[PDB]
Amino acid sequence: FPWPPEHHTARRKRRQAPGLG
Amino acid sequence: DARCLVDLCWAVWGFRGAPDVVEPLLNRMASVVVRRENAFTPKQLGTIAFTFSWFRGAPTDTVADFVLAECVKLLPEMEPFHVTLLFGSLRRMRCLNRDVANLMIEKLTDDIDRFTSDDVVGVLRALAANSITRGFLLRRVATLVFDNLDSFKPKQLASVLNSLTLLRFLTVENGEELFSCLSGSLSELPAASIAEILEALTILNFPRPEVVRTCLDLLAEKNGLISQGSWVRDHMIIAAHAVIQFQLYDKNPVVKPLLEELFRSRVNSSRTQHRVEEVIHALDLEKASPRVDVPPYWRAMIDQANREEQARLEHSGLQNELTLVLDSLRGKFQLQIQKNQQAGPYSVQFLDDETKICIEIDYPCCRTPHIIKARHLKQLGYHYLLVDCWQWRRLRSEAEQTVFLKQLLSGPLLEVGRLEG
Amino acid sequence: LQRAVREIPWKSRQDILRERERPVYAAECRGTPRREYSKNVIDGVRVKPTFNPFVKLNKAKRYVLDNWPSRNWDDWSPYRCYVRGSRRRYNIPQDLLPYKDELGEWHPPRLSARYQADVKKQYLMNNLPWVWQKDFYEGKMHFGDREPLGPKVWYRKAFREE
Amino acid sequence: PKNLNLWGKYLRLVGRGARRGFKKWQVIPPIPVKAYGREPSAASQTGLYHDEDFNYHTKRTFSMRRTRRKIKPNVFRRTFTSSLLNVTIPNVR
Amino acid sequence: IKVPRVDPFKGFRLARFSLHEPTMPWEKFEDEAQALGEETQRLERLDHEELSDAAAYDDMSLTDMPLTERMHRPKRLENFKM
Amino acid sequence: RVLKLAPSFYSHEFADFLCCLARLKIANPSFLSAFSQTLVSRLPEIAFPDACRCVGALRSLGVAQQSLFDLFDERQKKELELLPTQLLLEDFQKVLSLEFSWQAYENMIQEEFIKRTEAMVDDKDVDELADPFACLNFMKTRNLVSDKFLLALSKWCR
Amino acid sequence: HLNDSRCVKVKNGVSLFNVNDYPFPYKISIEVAGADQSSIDAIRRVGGEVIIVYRNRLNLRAHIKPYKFEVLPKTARPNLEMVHYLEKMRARGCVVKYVKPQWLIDEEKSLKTELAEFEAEALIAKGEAIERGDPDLRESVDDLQQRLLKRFRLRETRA
Amino acid sequence: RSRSKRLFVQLKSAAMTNFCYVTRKSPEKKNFRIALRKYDPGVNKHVMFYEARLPKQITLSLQRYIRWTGKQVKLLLDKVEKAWEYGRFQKYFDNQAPLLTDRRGRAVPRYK
RNA sequence: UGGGAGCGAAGAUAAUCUAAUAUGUAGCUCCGUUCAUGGAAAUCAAAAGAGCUUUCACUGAUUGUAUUUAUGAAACGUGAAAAAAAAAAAA
RNA sequence: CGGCGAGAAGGGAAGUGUGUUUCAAAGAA
RNA sequence: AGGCGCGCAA
Repeated sequence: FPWPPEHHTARRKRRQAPGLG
Repeated sequence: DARCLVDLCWAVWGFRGAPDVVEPLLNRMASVVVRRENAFTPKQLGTIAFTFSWFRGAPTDTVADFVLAECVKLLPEMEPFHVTLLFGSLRRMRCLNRDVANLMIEKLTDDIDRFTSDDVVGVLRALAANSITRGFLLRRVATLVFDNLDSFKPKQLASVLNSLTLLRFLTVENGEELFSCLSGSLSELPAASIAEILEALTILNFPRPEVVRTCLDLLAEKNGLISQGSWVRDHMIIAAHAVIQFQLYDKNPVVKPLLEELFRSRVNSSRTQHRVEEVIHALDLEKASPRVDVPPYWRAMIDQANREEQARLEHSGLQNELTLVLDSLRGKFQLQIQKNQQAGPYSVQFLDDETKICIEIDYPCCRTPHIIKARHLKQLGYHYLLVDCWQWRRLRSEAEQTVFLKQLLSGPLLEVGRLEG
Repeated sequence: LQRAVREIPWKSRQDILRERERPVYAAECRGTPRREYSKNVIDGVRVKPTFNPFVKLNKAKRYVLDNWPSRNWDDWSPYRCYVRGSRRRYNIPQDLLPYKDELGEWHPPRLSARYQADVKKQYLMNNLPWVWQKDFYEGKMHFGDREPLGPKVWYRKAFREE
Repeated sequence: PKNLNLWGKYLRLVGRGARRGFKKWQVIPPIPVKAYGREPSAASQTGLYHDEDFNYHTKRTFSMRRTRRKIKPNVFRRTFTSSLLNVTIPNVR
Repeated sequence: IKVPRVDPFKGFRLARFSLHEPTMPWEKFEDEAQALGEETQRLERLDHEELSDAAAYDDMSLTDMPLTERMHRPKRLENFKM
Repeated sequence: RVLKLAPSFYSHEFADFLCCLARLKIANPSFLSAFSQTLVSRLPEIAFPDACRCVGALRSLGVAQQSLFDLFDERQKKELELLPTQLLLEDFQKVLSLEFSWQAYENMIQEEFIKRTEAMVDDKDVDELADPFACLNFMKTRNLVSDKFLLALSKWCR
Repeated sequence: HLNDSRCVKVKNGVSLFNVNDYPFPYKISIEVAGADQSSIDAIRRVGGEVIIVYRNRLNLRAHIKPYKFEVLPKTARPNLEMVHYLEKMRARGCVVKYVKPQWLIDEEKSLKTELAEFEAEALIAKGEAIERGDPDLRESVDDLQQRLLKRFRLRETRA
Repeated sequence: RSRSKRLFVQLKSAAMTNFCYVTRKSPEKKNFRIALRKYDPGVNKHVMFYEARLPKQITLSLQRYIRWTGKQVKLLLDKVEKAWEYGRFQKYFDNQAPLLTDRRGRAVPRYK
């Protein structure tokens, strides 16, 4: 049981990447 | 200005054939395009991409990367014609990627409402070529076609029929509905159109071999004899496969030289290997068929293509999805099914030799309906089953998959004797 | 509504400040209004703090309006403002910012954030956006737009169901 | 709350009744006098004790018996030489 | 005081709080140039035509009208009296 | 792009674009039919003066759809009944100075304002006006003064 | 209106409840904080409308007593629990008014795509690829997506 | 105080639903594994159940002493950590312990 | 001085008894009460907002602490009282 | 027919997902 | 400001 889900973590990272450079 | 180099792009495209005189000019055009960033429109970007797609080398590579970068930015402002044009261009220049392809397809699905007849034909052709089976997009486009049949020329109708049949999207009733309109202009249609209709009817297994024989006659008349040299490899393979499938040997001696020249020609195709298997096996085993030999290098290349297909099957995850449920079925039928085994001179995805039962999945990549393979396996004594891709997709749960496979397996088990009537 | 609740300011500060509106008061009806005051309402959502012409003043609010120079709308200027009940007039925005002391180190602003809030309230009553915010022209990744993870027990239950 | 450098953070904003009803025996360890706000002692004012001075602490046992005890500061008697005062200063505490 | 025993909306779920990636169901399965160029040039030359009046932009041929327009525009124009 | 963006337009933007089309004499029945559907969808969120401007611009451009104009009329009546008195007066003054307008809408706002002024009785009724004497001067300019309003104003003055 | 007529004094919000599933005689449009399914059905059966506008405590205070505010506050966005409640009420059949989050918009887009092709695959398998019928009567893409999303959200309910 | 020597047996479901039944068996059959086919509401039919191996006390006085002096806080910090890792205090759809503490620092509401 | 500071009990309730209550009470020492206490947010709150400090009523004997006895002018908030911020760079 | 913007401390607090909110441990009656 | 109550029938 992984937590937080890896897909959620990757999606958050990708959403942050463009706004934060 | 920024249009002088677009006009010069078209001028160089004029030398599309024999692409040698314009090589230095292309070397300069690549630099000009690179240096004129943020100076063209989306459709001028499309024009540059189209012009440089039909060439190879360093300038084409630089234009490739440049259009690949600019397309992501300029996609929202494009129109379906130019979306399809850039899709085809990138597929030609080999710089395409999964994300960009998905973006293009989603844009087209959103822009369905603006599709013209030419856009419909082009998108269907691309989807059929790449075996891109998106149910919702295909349903919308087919609804457009079947609502505006009168708005499509017979050539466009032939192309749409071919694309949908390759996608496995039409039934016999839909094929009849389209052929009713296509019937009036068969003579007027050119060689390529007739070949496309013949391939579509072969894949559909049209219940009236009369139209198949008529299409064969028109194709033969339009392309002439083999000595004329007008036949194209795809047309020859189509005619031979149709003849072998529909058992027109008694009426197609003229196909014998066509097969001779087909086998004499070298092999470089990537998706006709299945049909080449089918014709090879029919020629070797069906004595009534035209008698032509098969070069050993033909046979070896066909075997290598089979091995590559096996590698692709192993890579695909659908195989494991079917394997799990087949293993689960052992509790009821104890079938010791195995992978990539031999059932006669064919290679089969799933085989259980104890009960002589072979199972395969009907991928869109195959241009054949596998009817010849099924008939030959029946003659050799193997019970052959093929799973329709759409019907397999329909099932959502393992229970539904188990019921579907139970229904598929019920038939042969009676013949093998593992079940009582 | 989605666009309005996300607009980013673009006009110049001077042009914005030239648009000041003096407060105008009108009483509510004797009974109840047939609807809500809809100056900045889209689809039932108030997308902006709106000055209320229909306030019912109590003793405290009336005292503030009558006595405090900061509420004397006939002598109000966006660049020179009184704070709450002050009698001193402060330069805006020069007095809202921290400054360096005789040692060259940072010092808190002459107007604290609490009084800057009163200046902001005066601006809003005068129908002016608060243009002196640090990042006025920048869009914000609003807290409500973040994707939420549901309760961890839901994921545990899904894992156990699998 | 404010005055985070001084003791009473969770008392500062709980109410008047709690502040008046606070029970000293709740505090087991000694609190520094400066942070507590305690009056300096006469001994501290006659010596140089800086942060240290008489304090109190509570004894609590598993039986829940409480007891408060006064505790004296750790002080030494030392001699200093002062140039500003031009004299040795014996026995400063 | 009295309520129906069954509340048919209990168990409502708002969104997909799933363990795995939201993969699309398709993901498991993944001469004529003269006509193309002539069509591209024919479309390009049109965008560059000077308009007589600003309202004649959409005065194009039926074949090049989007199909959905070819089906719905007559009804819209029959209902939008001028 | 305009047809794509229309559903997210504000009411004043609907009015501004229709007025720009009317000014430039850019009439195209296909585009107007497409735009009017979004306009009708967003109708319950259109202010009275903006609706007046939209109707005027459409009439100038040549739109003659009775059903569309009936929907507009119903919306106008409802907005008139919804507006409080002070904002009703403000919208009256706004409507009196529009590029394009509808004379029936002007008459409707005038009649509603007259009815509201004649309904006033006491100081609480007159308190609904920001400047009762400025309103009196406006009604003097327009020949709208009435005995009942004068009596209510005298009670308010007391 | 309810507060001012003293039909009910509002502290947190009004919730409608019906008794014995008795019918309602008047066509009305009413905004409330909550409502039982029986009340919603009775109101809508005669052409009525039940509306839910999201309001924080301050927003409800300003909505009931705007005369106490010199500057009215802007309505705030809901949290996860309130988004769940608002979408559940919309499924029940009420009109809903709140600012929808970006994550919810994106996920609704993705879910709509996925469910649309689940339906498309089912129809193709059955052999109904072509939407036969008059296009003037067929359902729209948005309406179909709404239907599929509602069914997906009602998966584990008794409907 | 019961003086029975019978052994307590917990039969866990083989469907991994965590459902259980409870019974007792004779001490003579300590090493005998009990198995039964009984209804499991998690899957809504009869499945197999198997006996499991089943491999100081924090009293009120100890809790009071810890919370008044905090000399053995780790004992209860461990329980808090276990709850946090399991999924307590997730802010939503939790009437019992939605949050670790209120804004003022109290651990409320009291749910036990 | 049932106001503020320091130290700080037992008789009484718990039907004995412990905690807790009594109570931070009594005694003792020190401030000396609106010209006073205190005080102009590195505050409180929610993703909306309030705006130093102080007094009254409600929220409410609610949420709490004590877990046999009881204690609890809680926090946010609402309606009122009073209203203030800062003459002041030298001359 | 409003344009890249007017010196806002790099520190404190807020769930530990801080993208967001708030304040400046520094001043008078 | 706040408090209590507000049919279970039609």
